[PDB]
Amino acid sequence: VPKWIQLNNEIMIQKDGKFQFDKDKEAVHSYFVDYINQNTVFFHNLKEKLDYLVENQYYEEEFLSLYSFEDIKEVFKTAYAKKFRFPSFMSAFKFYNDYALKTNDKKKILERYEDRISIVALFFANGDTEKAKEYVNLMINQEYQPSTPTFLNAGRKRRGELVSCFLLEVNDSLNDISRAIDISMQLSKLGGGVSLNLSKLRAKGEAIKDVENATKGVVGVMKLLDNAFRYADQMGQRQGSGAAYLNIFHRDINDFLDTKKISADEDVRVKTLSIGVVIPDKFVELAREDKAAYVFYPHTIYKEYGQHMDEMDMNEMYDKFVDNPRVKKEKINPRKLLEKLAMLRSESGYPYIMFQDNVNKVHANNHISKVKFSNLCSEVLQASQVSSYTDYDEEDEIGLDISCNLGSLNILNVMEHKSIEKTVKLATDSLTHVSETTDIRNAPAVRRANKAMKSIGLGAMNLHGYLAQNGIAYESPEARDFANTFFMMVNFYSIQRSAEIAKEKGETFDQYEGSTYATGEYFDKYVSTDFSPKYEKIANLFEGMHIPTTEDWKKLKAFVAEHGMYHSYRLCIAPTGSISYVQSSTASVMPIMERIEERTYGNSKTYYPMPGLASNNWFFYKEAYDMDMFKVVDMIATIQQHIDQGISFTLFLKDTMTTRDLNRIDLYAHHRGIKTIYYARTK
Amino acid sequence: VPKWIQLNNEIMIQKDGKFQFDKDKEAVHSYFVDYINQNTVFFHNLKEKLDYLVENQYYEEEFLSLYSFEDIKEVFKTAYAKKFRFPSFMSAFKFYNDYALKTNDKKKILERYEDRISIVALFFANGDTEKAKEYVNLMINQEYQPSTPTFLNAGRKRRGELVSCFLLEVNDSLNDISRAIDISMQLSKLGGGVSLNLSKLRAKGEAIKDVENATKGVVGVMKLLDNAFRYADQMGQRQGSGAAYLNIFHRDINDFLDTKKISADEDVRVKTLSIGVVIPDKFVELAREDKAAYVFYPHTIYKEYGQHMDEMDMNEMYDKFVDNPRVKKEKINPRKLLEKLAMLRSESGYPYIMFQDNVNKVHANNHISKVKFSNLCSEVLQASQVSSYTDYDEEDEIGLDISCNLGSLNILNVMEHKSIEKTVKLATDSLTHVSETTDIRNAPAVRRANKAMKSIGLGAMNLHGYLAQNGIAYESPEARDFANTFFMMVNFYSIQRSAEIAKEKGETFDQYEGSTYATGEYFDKYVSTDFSPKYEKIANLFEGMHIPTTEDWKKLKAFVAEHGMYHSYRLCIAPTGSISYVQSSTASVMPIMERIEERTYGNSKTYYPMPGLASNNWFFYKEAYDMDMFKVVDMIATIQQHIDQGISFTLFLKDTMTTRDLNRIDLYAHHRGIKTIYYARTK
Amino acid sequence: DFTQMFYNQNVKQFWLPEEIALNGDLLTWKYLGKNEQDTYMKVLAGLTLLDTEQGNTGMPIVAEHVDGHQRKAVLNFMAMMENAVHAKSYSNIFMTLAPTETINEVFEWVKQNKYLQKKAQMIVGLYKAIQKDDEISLFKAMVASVYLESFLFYSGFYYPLYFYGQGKLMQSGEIINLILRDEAIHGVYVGLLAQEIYNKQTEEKKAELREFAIDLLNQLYENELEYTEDLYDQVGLSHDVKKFIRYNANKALMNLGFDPYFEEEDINPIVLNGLKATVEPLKDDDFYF
Amino acid sequence: DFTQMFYNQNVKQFWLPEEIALNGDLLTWKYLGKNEQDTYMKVLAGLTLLDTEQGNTGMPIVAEHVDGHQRKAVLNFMAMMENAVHAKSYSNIFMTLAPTETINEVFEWVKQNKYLQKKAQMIVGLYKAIQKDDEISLFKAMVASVYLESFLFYSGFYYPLYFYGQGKLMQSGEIINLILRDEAIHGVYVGLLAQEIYNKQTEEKKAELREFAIDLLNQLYENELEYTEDLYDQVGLSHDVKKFIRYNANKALMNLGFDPYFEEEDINPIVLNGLKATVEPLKDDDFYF
Ligand SMILES: Nc1ncnc2c1ncn2[C@@H]1O[C@H](COP(=O)(O)OP(=O)(O)OP(=O)(O)O)[C@@H](O)[C@H]1O
Ligand SMILES: Nc1ncnc2c1ncn2[C@@H]1O[C@H](COP(=O)(O)OP(=O)(O)OP(=O)(O)O)[C@@H](O)[C@H]1O
Ligand SMILES: Cc1cn([C@H]2C[C@H](O)[C@@H](COP(=O)(O)OP(=O)(O)OP(=O)(O)O)O2)c(=O)[nH]c1=O
Ligand SMILES: [Mg+2]
Ligand SMILES: [Mg+2]
Ligand SMILES: [Mn+2]
Ligand SMILES: [Mn+2]
Ligand SMILES: [Mn+2]
Ligand SMILES: [Mn+2]
Repeated sequence: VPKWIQLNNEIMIQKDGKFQFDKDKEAVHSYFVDYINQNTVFFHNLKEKLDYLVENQYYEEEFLSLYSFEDIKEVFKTAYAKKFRFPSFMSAFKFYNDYALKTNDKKKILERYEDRISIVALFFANGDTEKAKEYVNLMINQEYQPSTPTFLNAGRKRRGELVSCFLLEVNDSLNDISRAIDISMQLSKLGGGVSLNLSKLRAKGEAIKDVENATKGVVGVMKLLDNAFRYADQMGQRQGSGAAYLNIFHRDINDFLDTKKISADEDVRVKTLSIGVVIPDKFVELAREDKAAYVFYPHTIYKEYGQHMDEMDMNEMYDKFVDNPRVKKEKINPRKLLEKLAMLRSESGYPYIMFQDNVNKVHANNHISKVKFSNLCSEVLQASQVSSYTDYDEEDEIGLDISCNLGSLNILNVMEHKSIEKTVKLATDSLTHVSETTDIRNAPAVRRANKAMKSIGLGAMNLHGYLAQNGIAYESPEARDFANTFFMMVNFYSIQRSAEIAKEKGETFDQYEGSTYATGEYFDKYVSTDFSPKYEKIANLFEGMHIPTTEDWKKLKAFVAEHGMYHSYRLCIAPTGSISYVQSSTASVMPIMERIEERTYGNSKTYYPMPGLASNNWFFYKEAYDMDMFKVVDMIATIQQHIDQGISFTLFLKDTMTTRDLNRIDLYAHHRGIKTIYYARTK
Repeated sequence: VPKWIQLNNEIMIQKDGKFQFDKDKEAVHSYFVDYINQNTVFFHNLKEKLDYLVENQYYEEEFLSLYSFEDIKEVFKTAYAKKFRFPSFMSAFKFYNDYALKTNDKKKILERYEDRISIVALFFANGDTEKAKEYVNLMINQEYQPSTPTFLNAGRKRRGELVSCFLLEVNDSLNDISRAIDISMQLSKLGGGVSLNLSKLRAKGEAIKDVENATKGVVGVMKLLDNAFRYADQMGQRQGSGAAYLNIFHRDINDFLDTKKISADEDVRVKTLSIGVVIPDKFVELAREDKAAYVFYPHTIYKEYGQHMDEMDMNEMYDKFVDNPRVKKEKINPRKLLEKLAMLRSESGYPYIMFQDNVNKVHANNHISKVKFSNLCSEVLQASQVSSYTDYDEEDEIGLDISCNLGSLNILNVMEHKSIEKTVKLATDSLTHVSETTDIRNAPAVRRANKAMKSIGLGAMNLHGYLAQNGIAYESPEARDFANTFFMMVNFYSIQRSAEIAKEKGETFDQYEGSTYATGEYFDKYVSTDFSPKYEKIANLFEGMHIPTTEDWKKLKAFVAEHGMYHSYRLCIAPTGSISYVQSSTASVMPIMERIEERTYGNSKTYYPMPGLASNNWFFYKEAYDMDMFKVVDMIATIQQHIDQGISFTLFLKDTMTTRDLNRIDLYAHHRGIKTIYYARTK
Repeated sequence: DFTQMFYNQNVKQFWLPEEIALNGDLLTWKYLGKNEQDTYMKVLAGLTLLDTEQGNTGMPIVAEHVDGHQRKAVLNFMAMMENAVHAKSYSNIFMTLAPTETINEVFEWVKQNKYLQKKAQMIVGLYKAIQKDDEISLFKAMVASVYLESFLFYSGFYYPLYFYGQGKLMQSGEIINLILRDEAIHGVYVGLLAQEIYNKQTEEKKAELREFAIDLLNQLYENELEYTEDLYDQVGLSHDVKKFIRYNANKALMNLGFDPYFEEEDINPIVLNGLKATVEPLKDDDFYF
Repeated sequence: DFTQMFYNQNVKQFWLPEEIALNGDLLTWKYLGKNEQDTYMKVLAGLTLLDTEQGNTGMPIVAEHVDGHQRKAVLNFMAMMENAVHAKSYSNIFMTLAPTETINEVFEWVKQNKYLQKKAQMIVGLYKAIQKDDEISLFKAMVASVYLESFLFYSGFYYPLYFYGQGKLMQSGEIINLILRDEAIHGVYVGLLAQEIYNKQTEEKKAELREFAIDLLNQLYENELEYTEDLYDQVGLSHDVKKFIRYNANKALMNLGFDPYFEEEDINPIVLNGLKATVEPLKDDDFYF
């Protein structure tokens, strides 16, 4: 066993009844003085390194050609001047195993952390040396972390796409289904997770040109997509991951759910395609009143009204659907469907739950389209227009397929540096650059939506780490007050940066004029309610930083009205799974699953303590499963009120609790304004 | 139990030690006195019937509008003047259960046999009343039978395409694979059987964008195609049928074959995807000499030579591939592979066997392309060019995808009417009309090849029926003499009609000038070898009909040289599954499987004796399984020497014979010039 | 002299109910009267109970006490067929034809039916009375098993066969015929083992064993009469079924090497109407012709 | 939660010895050295002897004490595979490769062998100690059964897999691979039945059952090391066989819901090439907050 492995395992060997957390630090030293420094490839100077990486097809030469070598040297020197040290063994291990650039045979390390950060910063700046240094300082301080696609692939010749998630709308036609399968394979080839809205597809037993009971429903398309994602599995490196979203009022909703039952037959079971359910407020109202609900056949509704079932408001059209004899429907028990959802989530963690009305009551771009589904991580909530892929030799009507670039603020590092504004603006600029340089040649709706919406996702990580390292319980009202203030600041500065980009470029996102940003409605709660901290401890935490007031929000509203906004969507809180290790941060705004996690790598086992875990903050690092899910819902709703897109909200459940407890948590989330629920992980 | 079913089951009841075959005739009468006439919709006049069928979206207005009502009435009167009577119960049952037009509620019969024949004739003639009457006389004499798609769908508004055999070339790319899946779905939606060539696809463990061990091979593509064919199942009417062809020198050939093993796992086995193997002469030579063979990685060959492995002659390329270090290959035992093929055919009848050099040594259009694969029934053998389907908003390079037009001569009815020439020419004209009226807007290469090649398949059936009713054993040399003469006359008149159509329209098929028809090579064996019958009995059978001599063939060769040939391909012998029942004929040129076949429809049993079966010809109606497969191979080769495309050749084996016997039959078929082997049906 | 041929016959008869698609019976089932459906469900439920105990208890326990690895292999295979194939097939039939509540009710009905409980008590009691190395207790259990295989199943088999013979419920009927084909060979095999033990005895002991067999048969018979009347009176067939069970009782006795006990009678003719490839390598001479 | 799923997987894996032609193995068998032939024979006899115990006692005894009709059916099916399929398959391999006199001598040797006997009798001892209505003794026997199915067979399976991965003795290697695939699922299934019992116990009783399982594993493992050297030193393979034993011991523990005991090791590449939460209804007022 390696020396650093033994040093890391020495953490759990208690001394005087206490964990040896400091041993972890020793491990990193070993991991660098025995493996990383020996396995790294050193050159005489930076010029030889850059030339070797360029000619050997490791780096794209275009982004490096925008800078003179003196500027690149200055950027690299700025990166190395911080003398960044990984405080935990797992941070360095995760970076050098998942994100550091290696040779073709993967026998040596070509990229250090500073080298990777410098390359990403130079790609972000697009020829601006000062901007590149700003990005270097932002990432080496670990205030901002680009998503895994962006951080791993920026400036690389053998790179994939920098966009993490893609959302596709599938129209009810064989041509559209085949095009959706093709685009899903193309985007999984690019490495991104693909989500498909199957609510427009007509249910099982519908007519294909006057011959009835002909359609296979959404389950056949689900099987096709599952095989497509199995085939396109990132060249066999990462399993192809897809998501299917169906409205709960679709007739196939049961069969949909039956794809995830552990007793499902092979002709129905789907195993590589995640499932999500979109629940309008009408379904929750029907379940609450115990009135029997009706699921609908989408094609009959489309024939009668000319629009898809998910294209209009069910809260106002459900009674018209039910009373219409030309609309076909089936009777269901909404409470039984809710119990089935809870049982499925207990068994397998599926489906994702999207509360459609919670998303669309604060959605700023309802004029473009209502949000009808979410992404594979159930945090992207954007307007999408379905595409009409016609026959060959016929022009296709290209719609809008959602796609946003992810980037997370490290809350602990951002607040320690007292740089919410600067970090938010620089992250917005980096995400705007990632969107601008993204061009996908096989997904036309994705390309058009990227060019028009200009949507980005700016997330946050290390919420629980910051709260526990500052002596604040994650479930406490003080923690929710901090989240309210911090994310109001993040939203304020993201809107300010979006408006500044719109002013400097003279262009807004497409159809911005009909948005609530243009009409000023979006700023209502910000121009009437003060989001400054209500607790003295939180206010002290925010000292040295100008917390925006109602007057600052009014000025920002006027600025947006004058100049517009460059981005249709700005903030989305992704799960941030593996890149949180490198940043020494807790995953996303979720509470920690465990204080010390035991992970098996190779034939060895390693223990990763939570960042900053110690004796004095052991009980502030409360495990998520031990927490009240209602207070976690309260925290997520408090954050969500300042996030325009959704938050990947994983439910952390105990084995003792029943499906009724899961249903109660889901209904409280819906009541509190939670937009989406990601996972039901049971301990 | 209905009266006609009792009269049909009375056949097996033996009187005086003989089957009551004549009772079947009585059954037909009952089937018409009790059921057909009662459930047949009658109109006051044909004008009312045509108006009702057109208005209720049963027929098409376009083809009926080309004639005055007097001409349509005259065509119907010509059809009804024959007073055609089905000689067996199963003929009428199959027609009125499969082909007769029924109401939307499927309880009444709108079309009789004469009505359907008249409608198909009017569709064929395209406005010529005399030509329509000629077609009516052809089909009511049952000399020619349009295929199930053409016969069932001609003149019907609610219909699939008139072509059901489609051959697709799949290029080695994700875009091309997705396009192939889409086209397969679209053609299965039209009701056609789709065959895909997977030899150009790179094997498992190949590089994608210079990353190693990334390709899933052809088995993942087969899984995708199997899912696509399961999804597209004729609006839930018939099981989606598809075929995949792989060259035996493709490295995936074992895994390909492993898709049909019973022991194969769920992630390996494809259930609705037929498989065929293309066997070049090089593989047979390697197996014969017991030298170990090599299966090659197609992408390495493409990188080294710039052409696909299946696009070049393996006979001259195999040694260069083996000696090339940059071509990756795996060692195999060709005799072990042959034994595996025989074992798999014994277990499941798969794969289909295509002898590439047997096809291509007589292929007339090798300049366009060599025949690389066959159809789902393993009888279509045509030149195909792969298409380069690029990314979106980029122009695709459309190639040639095979789609031939099926139609079968009834050898008994044709020869008893002494009308080989007239029937062949009229069938060629009808096939040309159906090929010209076919327009598929979702298969670009299929449409392009249909427009360019103008390839049709004119088959024959009732060969064994005709031979048995004339006191000739199917395995006798007299039967092979008759087949030689009859199919040489069929080829002569098909070529003459093709040249006449080319002269009339002033156009040949695309790239005809490079064909062996243009150079006169095709006629070589016809201008030197006399194909007149060598037996007096066969000559007396051909009495009253002019048998083309060598001088006639020289005149035809000169005529083709002067005027060209309209069809790239003219003759292919399809299995003729259900139309053989309606025509009261034995299926294809195959020998009969059973003298009397027992079938179960609903909860009732039915008995179909072979047409013309009696005590006198009971011995001549020898069952296929009791026959020597070498003599069946000899007869099929005798026919194949006059057929430009292949013949659906099913092997009929006993359970006693082993895989050595199957391999011996396959090798004798290869030796005798058999182009394709369809199935290995074990009794 | 016989185990190997029974081994080969048993393994070559291997089948699963899923091989037979049952949706074809849906209409002929729908068309039966409520009385007919009730009798049919109950009949198959009685069969399910018998196979449950034959598979769980009867065949495994006899396997335990019979010497010889090949004899044990045959008996183990027969045991598997009883509970993994036969008993399960009835649930396939039930799940196709009947709603869950009717299925639940019929299984509750087996638990409380006095004739079905009595016959199970008697047969299973004899199985559980087998004493190691005591051939007489083993013989008694083998007689009980033959009576289950070749006699007791037949009050149940009558009805599926009666329908099959009229062209009704033919898919379910196909399953039942496969089950019956198995039980016929099971009854013969166990009969031969019983005769082995009987043939070892003194004449005095043999006389007692015949008394045991005949007393047991009569006791089971009298109970089966009441069971038959209880099930078949509502469909008008009790007298016909009684003739059938007497016919099969004689076959059970014959399987045990005993003379027939009941006089011959005419059985309903409807019920009578209700009744890899070898591989060689390729030689170099197979490539030339 | 699992028996019907295992039923399906078991019955769909059904196979018969006759399906694989064995005679073509003589074409590679003749080219092995005496030590290779000796080791193969001894390993084969070891597997045969252990599998017979599982067919005659291990599976039937567990089927007897486990409650549940569906579980008894699956267990019966597994017992059938041991006695009717596996035992005949091992016999067929032997009869193909060795003459009658050689087979008798190898079995005499392996029957007297100290390391084979130690493990065979340890396992059989636990099966004989099961007491009616005592779930603790049943659990201990299930642990023994899982250790046989998922661990003890693998010191033996190594050699046929080693040849199979090299292109030698391919017909018998195919047979062994089918057998091994059955034993894998047997081990997983019995493991789930053991976990069911384990989960019904107190925390102190659980700790006691864990100690039992680890102690038993240790005894068997130390004897496996000796067994391994005794057979494989003469063909130079013992080091790699030991890695394979530990890897399979870890699988056996995981089948019993326990943590792996041994560190992860890579396996010989030639051998590699051869190889419900409680539903509670919504009570209303859960929609109001
Ligand atoms: N935790 C760590 N994170 C990142 N790099 C590290 C870490 N520990 C060691 N290294 C790398 O290994 C080298 C070993 O030097 P070390 O940290 O022991 O101190 P040093 O030799 O006094 O110099 P310096 O600390 O100034 O780099 C470091 O210079 C650095 O490049
Ligand atoms: N074998 C058969 N094949 C086809 N149609 C038949 C057959 N037998 C009877 N029919 C149909 O039933 C009608 C009655 O025929 P039948 O044998 O009674 O005498 P017919 O002289 O042909 O009668 P009609 O006055 O109808 O012409 C036929 O006209 C035809 O439409
Ligand atoms: C062709 C086909 C379609 N479908 C379903 C899936 C699609 O969502 C739906 C629409 O198919 P379409 O491609 O729209 O078929 P169509 O346009 O010819 O029929 P229509 O005019 O009624 O739109 O039909 C199947 O389920 N199976 C099939 O094989
Ligand atoms: Mg449509
Ligand atoms: Mg390519
Ligand atoms: Mn039984
Ligand atoms: Mn039995
Ligand atoms: Mn075994
Ligand atoms: Mn076992």
